[PDB]
Amino acid sequence: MTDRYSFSLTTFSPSGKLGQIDYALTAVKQGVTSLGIKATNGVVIATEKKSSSPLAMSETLSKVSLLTPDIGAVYSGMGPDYRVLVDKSRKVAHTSYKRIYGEYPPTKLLVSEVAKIMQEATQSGGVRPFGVSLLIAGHDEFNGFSLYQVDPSGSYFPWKATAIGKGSVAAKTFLEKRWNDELELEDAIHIALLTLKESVEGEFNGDTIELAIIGDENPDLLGYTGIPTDKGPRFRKLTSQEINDRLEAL
Amino acid sequence: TTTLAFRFQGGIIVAVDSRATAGNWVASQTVKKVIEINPFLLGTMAGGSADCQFWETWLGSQCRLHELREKERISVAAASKILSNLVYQYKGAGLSMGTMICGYTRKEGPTIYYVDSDGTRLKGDIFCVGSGQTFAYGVLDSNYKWDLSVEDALYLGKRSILAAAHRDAYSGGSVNLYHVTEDGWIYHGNHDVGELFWKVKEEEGSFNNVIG
Amino acid sequence: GSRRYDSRTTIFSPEGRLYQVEYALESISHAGTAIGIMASDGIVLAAERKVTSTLLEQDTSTEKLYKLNDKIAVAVAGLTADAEILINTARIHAQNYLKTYNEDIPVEILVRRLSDIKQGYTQHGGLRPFGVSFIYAGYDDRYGYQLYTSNPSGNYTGWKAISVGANTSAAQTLLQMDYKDDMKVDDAIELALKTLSKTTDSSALTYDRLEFATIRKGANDGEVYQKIFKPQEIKDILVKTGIT
Amino acid sequence: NNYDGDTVTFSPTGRLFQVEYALEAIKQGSVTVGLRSNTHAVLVALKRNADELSSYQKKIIKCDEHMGLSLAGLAPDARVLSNYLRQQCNYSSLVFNRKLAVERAGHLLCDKAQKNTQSYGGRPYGVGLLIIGYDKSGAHLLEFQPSGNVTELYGTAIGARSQGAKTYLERTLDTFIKIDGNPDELIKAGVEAISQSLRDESLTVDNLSIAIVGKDTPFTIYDGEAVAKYI
Amino acid sequence: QFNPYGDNGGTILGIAGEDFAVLAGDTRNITDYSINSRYEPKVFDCGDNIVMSANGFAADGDALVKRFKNSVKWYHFDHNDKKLSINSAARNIQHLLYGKRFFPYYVHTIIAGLDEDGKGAVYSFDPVGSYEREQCRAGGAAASLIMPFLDNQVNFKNQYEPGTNGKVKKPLKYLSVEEVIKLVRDSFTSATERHIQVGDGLEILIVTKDGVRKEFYELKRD
Amino acid sequence: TQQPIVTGTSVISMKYDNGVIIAADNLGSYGSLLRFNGVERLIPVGDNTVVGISGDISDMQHIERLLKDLVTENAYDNPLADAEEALEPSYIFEYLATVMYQRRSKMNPLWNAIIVAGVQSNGDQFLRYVNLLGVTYSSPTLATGFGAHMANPLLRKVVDRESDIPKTTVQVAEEAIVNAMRVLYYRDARSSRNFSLAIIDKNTGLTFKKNLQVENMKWDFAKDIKGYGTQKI
Amino acid sequence: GYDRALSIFSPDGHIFQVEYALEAVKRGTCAVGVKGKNCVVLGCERRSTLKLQDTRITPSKVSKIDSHVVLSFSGLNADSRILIEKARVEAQSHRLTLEDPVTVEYLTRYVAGVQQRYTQSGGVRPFGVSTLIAGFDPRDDEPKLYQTEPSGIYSSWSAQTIGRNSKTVREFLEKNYDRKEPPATVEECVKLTVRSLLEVVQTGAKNIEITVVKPDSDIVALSSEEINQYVTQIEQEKQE
Amino acid sequence: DRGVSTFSPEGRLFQVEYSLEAIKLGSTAIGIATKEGVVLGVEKRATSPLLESDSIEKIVEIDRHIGCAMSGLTADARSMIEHARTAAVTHNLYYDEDINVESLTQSVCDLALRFGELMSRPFGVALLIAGHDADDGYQLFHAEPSGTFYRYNAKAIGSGSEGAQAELLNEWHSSLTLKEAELLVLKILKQVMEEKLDENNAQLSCITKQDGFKIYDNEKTAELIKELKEKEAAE
Ligand SMILES: *[B]([O])([O])[C]([C][C]([C])[C])[N]C(=O)[C]([C]C1=[C][C]=[C][C]=[C]1)[N]C(=O)C1=[C]N=[C][C]=N1
Ligand SMILES: [Mg+2]
Repeated sequence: MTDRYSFSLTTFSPSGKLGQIDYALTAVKQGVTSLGIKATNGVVIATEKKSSSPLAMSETLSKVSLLTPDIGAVYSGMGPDYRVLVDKSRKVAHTSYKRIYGEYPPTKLLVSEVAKIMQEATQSGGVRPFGVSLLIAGHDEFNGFSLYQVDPSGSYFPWKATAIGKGSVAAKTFLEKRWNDELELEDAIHIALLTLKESVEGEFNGDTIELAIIGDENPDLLGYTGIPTDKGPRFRKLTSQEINDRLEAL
Repeated sequence: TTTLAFRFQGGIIVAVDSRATAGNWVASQTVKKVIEINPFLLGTMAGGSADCQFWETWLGSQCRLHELREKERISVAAASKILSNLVYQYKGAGLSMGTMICGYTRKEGPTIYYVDSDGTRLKGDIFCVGSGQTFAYGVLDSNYKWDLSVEDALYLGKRSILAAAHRDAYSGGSVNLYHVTEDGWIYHGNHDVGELFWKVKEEEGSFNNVIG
Repeated sequence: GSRRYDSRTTIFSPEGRLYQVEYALESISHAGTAIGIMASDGIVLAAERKVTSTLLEQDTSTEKLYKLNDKIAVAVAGLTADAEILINTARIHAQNYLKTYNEDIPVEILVRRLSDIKQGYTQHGGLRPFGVSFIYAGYDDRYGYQLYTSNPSGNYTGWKAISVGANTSAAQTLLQMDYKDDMKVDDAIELALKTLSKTTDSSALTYDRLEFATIRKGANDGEVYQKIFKPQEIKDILVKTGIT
Repeated sequence: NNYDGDTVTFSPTGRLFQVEYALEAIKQGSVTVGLRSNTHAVLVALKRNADELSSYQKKIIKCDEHMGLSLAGLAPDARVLSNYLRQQCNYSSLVFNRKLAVERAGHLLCDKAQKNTQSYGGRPYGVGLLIIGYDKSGAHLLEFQPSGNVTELYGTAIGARSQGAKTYLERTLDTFIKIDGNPDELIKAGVEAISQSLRDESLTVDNLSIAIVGKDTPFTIYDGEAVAKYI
Repeated sequence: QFNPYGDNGGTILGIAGEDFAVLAGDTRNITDYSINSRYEPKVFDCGDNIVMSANGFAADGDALVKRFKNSVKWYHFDHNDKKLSINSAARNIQHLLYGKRFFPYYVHTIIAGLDEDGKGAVYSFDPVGSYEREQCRAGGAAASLIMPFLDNQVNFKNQYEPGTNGKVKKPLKYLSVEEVIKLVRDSFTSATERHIQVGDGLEILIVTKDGVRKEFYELKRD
Repeated sequence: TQQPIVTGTSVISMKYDNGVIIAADNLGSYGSLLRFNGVERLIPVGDNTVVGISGDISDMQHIERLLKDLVTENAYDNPLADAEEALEPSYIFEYLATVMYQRRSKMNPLWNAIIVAGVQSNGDQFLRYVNLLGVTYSSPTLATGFGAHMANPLLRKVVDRESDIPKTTVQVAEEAIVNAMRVLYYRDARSSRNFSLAIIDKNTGLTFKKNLQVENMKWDFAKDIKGYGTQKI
Repeated sequence: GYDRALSIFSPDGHIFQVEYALEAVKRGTCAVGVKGKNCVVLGCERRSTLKLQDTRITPSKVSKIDSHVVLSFSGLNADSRILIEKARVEAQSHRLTLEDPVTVEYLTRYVAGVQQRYTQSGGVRPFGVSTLIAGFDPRDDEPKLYQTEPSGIYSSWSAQTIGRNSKTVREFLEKNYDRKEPPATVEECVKLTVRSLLEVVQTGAKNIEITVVKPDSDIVALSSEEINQYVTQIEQEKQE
Repeated sequence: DRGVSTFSPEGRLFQVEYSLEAIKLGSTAIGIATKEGVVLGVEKRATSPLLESDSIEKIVEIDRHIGCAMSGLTADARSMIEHARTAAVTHNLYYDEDINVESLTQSVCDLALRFGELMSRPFGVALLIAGHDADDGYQLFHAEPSGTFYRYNAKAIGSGSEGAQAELLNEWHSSLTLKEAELLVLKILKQVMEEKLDENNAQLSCITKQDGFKIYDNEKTAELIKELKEKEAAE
């Protein structure tokens, strides 16, 4: 046995292209549409819960995931690759930061750590790149609210708003017309629901849409009282009912 | 053990005793405390017999490999440093050595290095090593000159070991003499102390304390 | 076994070229142009971001210009992810040197170290090389202001003015034409922006498509200041030099 | 064809070509004969020279006081395998105060050769061996193939033109098995057997190599004028 | 605490003649004040006309002899059945012993045989591998009782010629195999009387160009 | 390095004209506490060997498993496992001796004293000792622990040297062994009355006797003994 | 680890990776070495395709391995740094253990050994570099000049050139260098080295580097003006 | 591609067979064994007149009683020589004696097949190992990259080998003197060499029991060349 693939499976072609990264991006293109919008007092990330079967319980499959109390992530592309990245991202937030500085990492640095993991799958021996693009929304004290995209290459860019996957080209055009620097969080959620309806074919409701926000601190979700400086997580996943309420004012 | 070596006009004199002890028990009176590393290099032995033997015949293998590779006689400096660097690796483990590496080359001339199991490496003109080193030092320091004849130098070395053989309980047996010149070392015989003492006493007029 | 699938990234062509290095350089030629210009009283780093969007958060964005320490900075051309791996290694090397000798690392020593790492990926390990070219802008008390470049081959060279990435052939000709030895930073700022303005594949050069930085002894008395320009500050210098 | 690049690849008909190619190296090797009675076991080997100035390549290797073999094929591979046998015979003696059984020695060689046929990177051994020995169950003769297959026989031959000697032994089976307490006659039968594999060349004094082991006979090799008696 | 060493007593004696060599040793094996065996062979024929004994801690002694016998076997395999000369065996044993310099074989080793000129040879080792060719050597428990006797009766030490009074030494005339065996037997008889770990039996191995011969003699069993 | 916890006392043995006898009591002591009263310390290997073990019982049980495993391993690919290529006493001993010395050399000994008694293929008697130090020796009589001090003197009166072995019958030898076991019961404070005895004969094979007891003991004279000197009542 | 055998034999008995490494040397800028009676001179080509270069800080072609030995090269620049570093470490290691600086032959033998090791080690490619190693042994006034190549073979040369158009300058040296009477002075030796490069270089401006090594650790690099004076004098004699 | 340790359909290792081709391209080396000693000679083959020919070291000392000549990719030989020298000295350390020439050769040949995917390829050089010991007297061995070694009375390796071997076939007899062998090596080298043989482009050496292994001076060889010319003109 032994892993005898100690050589790179991603290499430069004569034209200067990294084939496996390009093909990984193609896999992301086929993936279901997800988006992110940044407001003045918050960030929203959203995607469609494309259920593989009506017998399947789609609540058990979480496309939008908490990484830290103030950082969340959503994807487009290969779900399993995303799942293991979330596991690694959650762990690296502790090992390379919280166990050193006694606090959670700021969004940009956690993004940087995730990017590093995705870059190494693009150069290390005997592995293919991750077949996902991530959208990471988060808040921290000194940088405020922020939204980042991370690609299979490991490259990451900050966005005011953006979309990835199936209908990203049309969705990004839709967001360019609607976005401004004076949006409140509720306005961003409204725009997110409008933008997402265009790329969805079938049912469009709280049970087929997954949507989370980075907003105000939630002391009701903290789990304990007695420490003034601990005010609760800014990440909150919207309920099926909370989504449907905003679909009536749509 | 008493071993000495000193530089002079005619090259180097090396003189050693022959006794080996385990406590008060005299284990051997016929020990070869000088090793012929090659036709030009000598090593003296003091402390642990095995340690000195093993690592100095090993030194001869390293010196041979040097001159096979470099097509040139190894220097006394380089040879002595191979041994000192080796024992330094083993420092703390319990090696027990006190050695003189003696040789003659064109670039160096006659050269002596004191090498030690604590890692000490010293170049010098005169060295005495062993339990009876202090006794040998007395005779040497009072009679040493640069302008000694090969004949007189050889005797001084012989006499200095004899002095120590008498007083030091852990030295004795016999005296092995070597003379090192440009053209290699030259052995100058085994001299039994049991005969040498009475000879020197009579001829030299020394040891008037002892009755003969 | 596994041999079947091995690309063999570290081999010579019949002509004596390293396939992967050459192809990595081809990759870099499509990256945004980065320019470095060295003057008597400082160094300029200018770089073009690649086809951006209006929804990109520019003020918190960094893809071209990175800080290695207080005295040394780099401009990137190639894969950003690959560059960040090397940048973090370089930042550590500078700190190791500072801890060991209690002096800031000389620019060349840092450049040589990163270049040696790149070289390793071309000779052993069977891995693909880093698709990155750097422009190093730095200062130390031996050689003063210095410009270097390194590429995926691990080869590095010193410069008075240099470009990497896209349209270097056109860019280098323009720099070679207008550069003079007694030039000053303010003049070099203008030269860098004028060169990008002519070589750019975009319709017009604007503040949102640029990253800019200066290393000046324009710091209060005998010391050196790094200035990573803000979006508004790039907009002002574009008006000052008369490009917008 | 497409399935002979390495040892880790079966062909569509279930063949291992690298093993078969290793088997071919034996057929190119010089002839050697093995045979036994109930009291003694004999090896006879035709040695091969490079030219007239050269020496004749040695074919027989001693493994223990009671065991040894003859080779045909890649000689360095025989050195590796004989070295392994020397160690295994020696482990048996040091640890268990026990002379290694010839049958068990064959089992150990089989398993060592097998590992080289199932793993990537390595290669099969390119040599065939004839092991003779005398242990607690009398005289023995083994034939080792680098496929891993080991076989206990009354007599056999391997190498180029070995089929002639093998047929002769198949006829003489009832005669030579009965040659008990007579080493010289058992060797004669072995020399007569190997002679059925000769063409153009004949058995000379520096050409012939003979070895014997038996009841009260340690494994000993005969070369030079010591085999002139049998020419 | 566990003590990995022990003392099995015993005594050995090697004497080199002009064209022969003997290596003798008592057959008693002990711990503390008990006898383990009255006949436990201690001197071994190792092949190539070499005899060996490793006296002291028997477990280390058996291990060393076993490993040397093994070294002789592999010397034949690796160097075309070449005879291992006594000087070469001695150097080989130095490396076996020094290999465990920091966890020594707690034994006094002696080998005997003939050198390459056919003359008698005895070599003596300490536990960590220092060695030297010798004409005479006793090892083990009663070595201190035997060696002085051998200095006097083999090398004629402190003996002079009558009438000259100390001027002329007693000449060093050679000793026959019959003469040496007499001195060996008297050495062990004397050692048995005054040393509690010596007795039961004496086994002598004699080495000549013809091969290795054995002789056994009873010793007092108290 | 450890210390022995649950321990077994003397193992005694001797050669006779046609074979060997070995014996050991059935006690497993825990210091001065006579904890376990049904411990078998003679372990047969095939029908030609018996291994007697003293010292640490946990290590004994480990050795017992090694010997059980040795028989299994010898049978593998061995058509003559019950004939010419069966395990010999000399093979079994040398194996144990190798293990004992290797373990002492790693400073982690099997805290035991072992006697391997058996008969070889050619009918020769085998009797050899090995202990935690890897020390080995052979003798017409062998004993461990207290047996060495008390049994050997009695057994050496029957077979004093090699030439006494053919003159010693199995009845005389067994009698001597049984007497020695009684003496050890009188005088060893870590012994028991119950013991096992094994005879390996070249003609009648292996006879393994369990649940033997020390009998014909002299205690009556105790009634006359009063005080420690001057006391009369 | 990556163990792949990259340097292997071909049916005609060639190791192509080693031979392709020589092609990389053929591409490299020309380097020349000439030894006089009491000196050695190392000449090096600088391709003038690169102007706007900073010549103060740009890696110089000739590298000091110790105070008495220098190393120039032709081929891959990045590869040469690895050899130079190893050589410099070995030079200090030799002083530390032998208490004497390396001989020029020893240093060459080491560098050549490294180059050879990379031709039969798994996972690595050969160095695309040939070197000229020059200097003076300790306490010796005899000039030394050696050459190495990717295969690992090395040898001593009265005069030698490597790199692009080295065939032409070797042609020049073979007719112009007399063994019975080598360049007696520093001037004569430098002049012959500049002359040889002028057969290939193009312009005699900043395209020629010259480094003179003399006995007892006396090493100096000539400046542009000093070299320019040789260039001037050579062509003025040629106009005849 | 294909394994480095792959067998061909004929039952030969591809890489070993290819390394033999590299040895055929190497410069000629000749060895002749006599009862008075063994002579070793090589073609230096300098690629240019500016190359100082005395720096070409294709004959090498392993020990005082063993010498060695090489042919093929001579850079590969350095680690083989280093191993040989170490083996020779190490054996003297362990056994206080000279090592047998065959045992030395066997040790060198053990390295040969230590290649795979250990070193990445076989050695591209053949060796002629000549020496003397007390047991088997004067000996000459031919060590290949296959791991095989043959003893020879005389042997030629390199580019002019089969032509030289045929010449050695006729000329060698068991009563050759050392002087006769020296001239014989010079004669055959001169025959197969491209350039004209002289003391600068050819080198001689020998191993005798008394003096051990000696590489001949260019002055000493020059006389033997002059002695050769005269004796060939004598008939
Ligand atoms: B000398 O006295 O140092 C001597 C030199 C040695 C090379 C033979 N050493 C010994 O005699 C030592 C003991 C000792 C005594 C005094 C100072 C230091 C050491 N003895 C041994 O090495 C020895 C003893 N018995 C047998 C073998 N070796
Ligand atoms: Mg007594």
